[PDB]
Amino acid sequence: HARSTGSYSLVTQQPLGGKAQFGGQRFGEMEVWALEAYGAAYTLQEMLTVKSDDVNGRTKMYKNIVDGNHQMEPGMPESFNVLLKEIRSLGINIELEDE
Amino acid sequence: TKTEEFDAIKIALASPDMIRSWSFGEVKKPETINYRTFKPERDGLFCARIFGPVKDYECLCGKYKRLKHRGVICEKCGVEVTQTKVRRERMGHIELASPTAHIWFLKSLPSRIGLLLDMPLRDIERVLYFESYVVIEGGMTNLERQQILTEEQYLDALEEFGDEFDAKMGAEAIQALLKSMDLEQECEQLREELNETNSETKRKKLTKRIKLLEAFVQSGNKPEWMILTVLPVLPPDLRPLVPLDGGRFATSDLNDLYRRVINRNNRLKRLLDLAAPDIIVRNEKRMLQEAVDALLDNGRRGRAITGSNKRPLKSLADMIKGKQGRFRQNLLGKRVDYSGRSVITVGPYLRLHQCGLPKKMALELFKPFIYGKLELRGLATTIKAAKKMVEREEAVVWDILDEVIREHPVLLNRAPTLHRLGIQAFEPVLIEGKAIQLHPLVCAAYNADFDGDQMAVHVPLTLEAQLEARALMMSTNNILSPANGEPIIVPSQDVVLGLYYMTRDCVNAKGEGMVLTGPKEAERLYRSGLASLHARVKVRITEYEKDANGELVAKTSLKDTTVGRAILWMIVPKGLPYSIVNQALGKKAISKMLNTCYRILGLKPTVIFADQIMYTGFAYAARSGASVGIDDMVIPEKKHEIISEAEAEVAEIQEQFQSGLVTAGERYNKVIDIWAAANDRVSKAMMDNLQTETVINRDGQEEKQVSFNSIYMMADSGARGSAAQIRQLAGMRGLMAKPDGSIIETPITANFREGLNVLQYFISTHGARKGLADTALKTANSGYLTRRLVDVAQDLVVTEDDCGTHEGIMMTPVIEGGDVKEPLRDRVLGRVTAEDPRNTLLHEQWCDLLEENSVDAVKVRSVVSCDTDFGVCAHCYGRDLARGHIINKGEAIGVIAAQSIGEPGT
Amino acid sequence: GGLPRVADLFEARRPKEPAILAEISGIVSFGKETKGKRRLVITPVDGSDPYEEMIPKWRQLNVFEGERVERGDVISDGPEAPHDILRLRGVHAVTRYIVNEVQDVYRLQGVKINDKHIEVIVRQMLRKATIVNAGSSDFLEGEQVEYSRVKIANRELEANGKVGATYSRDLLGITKASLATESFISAASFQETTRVLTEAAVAGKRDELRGLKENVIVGRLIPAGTGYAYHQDRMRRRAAG
Amino acid sequence: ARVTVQDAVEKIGNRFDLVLVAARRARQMQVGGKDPLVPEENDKTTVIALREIEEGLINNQILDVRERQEQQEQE
RNA sequence: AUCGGCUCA
DNA sequence: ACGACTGAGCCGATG
Ligand SMILES: [Mg+2]
Ligand SMILES: [Zn+2]
Ligand SMILES: [Zn+2]
Repeated sequence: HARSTGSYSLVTQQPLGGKAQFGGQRFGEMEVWALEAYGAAYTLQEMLTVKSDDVNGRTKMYKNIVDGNHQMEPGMPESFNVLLKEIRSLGINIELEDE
Repeated sequence: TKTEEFDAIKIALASPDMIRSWSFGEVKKPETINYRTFKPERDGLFCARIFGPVKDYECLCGKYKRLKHRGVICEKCGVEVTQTKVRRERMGHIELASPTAHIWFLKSLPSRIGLLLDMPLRDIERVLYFESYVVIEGGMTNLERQQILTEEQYLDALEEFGDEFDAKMGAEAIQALLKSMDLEQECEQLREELNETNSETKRKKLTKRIKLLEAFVQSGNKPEWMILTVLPVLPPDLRPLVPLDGGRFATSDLNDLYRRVINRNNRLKRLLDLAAPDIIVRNEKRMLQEAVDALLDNGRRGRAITGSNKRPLKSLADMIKGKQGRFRQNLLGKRVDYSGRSVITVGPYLRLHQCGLPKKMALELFKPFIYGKLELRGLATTIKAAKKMVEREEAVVWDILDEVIREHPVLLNRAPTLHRLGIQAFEPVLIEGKAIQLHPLVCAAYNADFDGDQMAVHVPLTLEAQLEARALMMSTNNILSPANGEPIIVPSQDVVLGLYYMTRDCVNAKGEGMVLTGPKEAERLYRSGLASLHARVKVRITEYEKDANGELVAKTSLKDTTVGRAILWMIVPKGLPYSIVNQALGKKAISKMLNTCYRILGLKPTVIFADQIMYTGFAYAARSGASVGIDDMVIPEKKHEIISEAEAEVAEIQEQFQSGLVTAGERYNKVIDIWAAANDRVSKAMMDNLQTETVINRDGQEEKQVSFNSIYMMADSGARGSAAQIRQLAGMRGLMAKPDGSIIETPITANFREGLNVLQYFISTHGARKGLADTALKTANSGYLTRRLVDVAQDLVVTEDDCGTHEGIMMTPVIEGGDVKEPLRDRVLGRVTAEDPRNTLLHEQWCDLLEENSVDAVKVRSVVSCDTDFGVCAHCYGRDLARGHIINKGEAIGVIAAQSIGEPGT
Repeated sequence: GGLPRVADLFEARRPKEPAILAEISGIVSFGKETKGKRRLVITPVDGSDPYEEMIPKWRQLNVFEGERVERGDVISDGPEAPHDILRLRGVHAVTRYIVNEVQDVYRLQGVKINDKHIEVIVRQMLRKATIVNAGSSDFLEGEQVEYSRVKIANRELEANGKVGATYSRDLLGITKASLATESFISAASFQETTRVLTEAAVAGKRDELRGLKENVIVGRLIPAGTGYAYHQDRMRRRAAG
Repeated sequence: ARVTVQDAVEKIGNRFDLVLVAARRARQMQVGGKDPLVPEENDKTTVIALREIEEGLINNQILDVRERQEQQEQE
């Protein structure tokens, strides 16, 4: 099995197993342990954004490896935007403070 | 506020006007969709006039299309024409005609209402569930406050004095109760109250009330919002409305709850200002508020609802917990792209850094690497035109692939990742098939084996990702282990037997009395076919030692070694003495070469040298014509005697059973020691009647030579075959236990060269079907143990430049009466000192120089004793054992610590 | 037990039949008797004259009718308990008790784990001290040991609030010192989320994104390894201002 | 640098600032051309950043002092 | 997508 | 009184 691009499940903007392609491989927390142990700062940044979630930056990074730039340019994954919207509607105030 | 560079987060309660702000329009009607055509109804749970349209910059009705009208506030369909993704963020609400007791502030013990009002939990239900009243204000009816009264009586309270006396009913009672209970009041009534009648564990709740009140108004909350005055609703995209395959509708439990709730809130509104029969009503403030203590959190009161199959309905609550929410969906349950999967295979031609990637795989990964370095080279005019040349399987495609894989490494993963070596980087090259290939040494570093296994295969993108995958994660840093001071990547299994077969000593083979003119003449005298790998002979060697500074030292000498031994001296990288290889090298003493090669020289030639052993290991492994014959399953000569003399030693104690020199109960164990005596009476007529078995002599006639037996050699080399296994195979199987533990009357006599008795199999059944049923929860419990342990010591990092005090903890060698394992040289290693240098490292080269003084009494500045803000000071710790140097400001101490208990937790 | 031996040790719960370490040093003698007991007396000469304790009913003792007992003696046999030695001696042999039980399990199987690895966690266990005197907030309570030095090294000098706060010692093994993360982010990834996210609401708790688990979730860079020197430049601008 | 980077690690000092001294240098030689100094042995901009450390060159002291040079040439 | 079923590391 | 492994495969069935 393999993966590099395709489609994503509506809610959690992440891959789904079925037609077009198989299941895209999973990245666990016991797996992240290894990334936490090595100096895997930049790698762990791409994982959670430009490989799975990020709606405006995962695909807007796409043409920086094509264009021959090789760069990040991330922002914010939606799984949090879910978690935020769940807590506001669970019954709480919670938000982002700035500089 | 505009720029989104977030720095900090705060949490707080849910005010009415606040939740209203997040909301854009009330979820007034409780509708989903018009079962005719799939359009989210007018005022329903789904609707664009609230949440935005069902497409990009479009509407429902159909005047405004494509893009133009950016934020055109329409009406006939009702859409502020924005991109629909608003349906992932915008909210609505449901204004309750009856206040609804929120649950998370109530039935989460010990009640955030209970010790905020000085009260239990059973109580608050009674008035809110609907049986009794409660008092509020201090006036004139002699009922004070927070009193409890079941309906009947209340008649004589507003029929005695009256006027100044408040007492309503419902959740509503708890609402208006929290309104007027002044908090400049309640607070300063317990700081001169803990003065004498304190007690020692009656004051365990009196200190649970001082915290909760003090931290409340100073944050800017105030407790009115405890009970929900108004209900928030989710965005439409998140709760997914999706009609799957067969004209059929797919939605999770969210919706089934949100509805009914409103079906009562509309029965409610049409029966608040439409005649209020207040006993026909208690049917409503009940059932409505009984469904929000089901929405928010289903399973709390008492397994209230079910689906359509007698199994519980999931809730807003269990969208975080249940190991499967949006908390274990940001780390654990996290799918990743630019990767693949396949089964693992050997690769005995590879040099360490080299993986064997399935060409197929590489290609379907590196697609957006190739597209762009094709357009740049001038072979394509668009991305899509290249989308045909790729799929066509055009030749030039694979050309670019070879120069892309050139200088672009890979991540290679095996689950379970118990520690950190479970992932490493290996610079791949191309090799076609469906299968992935790998090294057989890192076999041990990974939790790995070639038998039915699988590896996922990521790709690090950014320049950084690549280089830090090379700098750290790469296999080349990981020869030494994190947990301890031993290299994990060692000559496993086969590579071993080659060297034993090679180096193994002798006195007669093919000719002798030779000399050779260097290491080169040796190789001639083998592969041609003029000698064997044996024959003890004096050999010319040009060993280069290291000078004090280095390195004008070129020694010459002529020493005794065998044909075998000396061949490998070729691959021993110049800078090394000789006495290391001078012997019959088992994996044990082969791992020496590495460890000695690592610290005398460095990292850059240990990798080359060692990988080049591996080849040279397998080389003579195969050549040997080695095998597993039923001949070399030799039985001890007089086995049928040792069982037989001890079998009639059973028939002598049973002449004494019912009588009396030994009693009836203790029988079970008197012979068990003489049974267990024979256990290893025979294992030493086996490692003595197969240990040095030769006796066919070329040189005149003599006896002593190491065995020609294939199996034993594995137990002498350290290939595979423990000194307990060997027994069971062609010796004695011996003693087994019960499901309980008590050993059987007759342990096994036979083995696997000869045939077993049915009983004898049928018994062992237990022994191994217990010891493997353990493994059903062995990989389960270690993972529960590891995680738990990591989560306490993970929020932690390296910090200061130095922590400075003369302090620590004792180290004085272990002596359990008379038995030692690790004394001074390999325990106190690496410990940072504080007396005399003081405050310098005790290297691998140092407790040699602190063994020669007859060294005693030690105290060392370590991790517990760390006068260091939040972290580990580094200069008061030890060493990063995943390296041959001092610890560095960065490597997070905590993760590693718990990690190193999972690894050997297996 | 067998395998969860390892678990129990870091877990912190008292075992089966512990001992009785003579808590204070002095002229330690017994007094009175019922069935097979003797009420102990330990009165220090200094200020704290009061002190009395008793024992269960099958312990045989190694201090008879007045011998030189110090801060306890190896009195009655069995596997000792965790909590008291931490209260009594200090934090010097209490850690070596955590090591000289766990290890031999591996030394029969055949594994080494250079001992200082147990400390990293044991420090993350031994933390969460309890302070003696009334200083800035309450007698007992839960506050970090090195926070009590944001207190003890802090209070005894500047300002005008003179009340020193010398420390005392508790053990909270994994599932107990784990609970007390004042950082709702990492807190809710391994405990019952309910009990924190509600006490999150009450007091107005924050999480200023210092952690490792913490930084990860939000889609940010870790403060460790290569991401160390990055989070040296962003956390330093909270004070430069 | 394909086999083992042990020489270029201890030059700058550690393995973490072999990243942000080489990431910054792997960035500079990928965008606006920039000079290839030690023979571009086919290779790519990945190795090059590190390869300049293996022959007595690129360091953090040479990337924050020479960025002032491209702020003295555009006036 | 929740649950149920069953294999291999 | 509480606490429940780490990967992905294949099939099945109803909000
Ligand atoms: Mg296997
Ligand atoms: Zn319209
Ligand atoms: Zn220290």
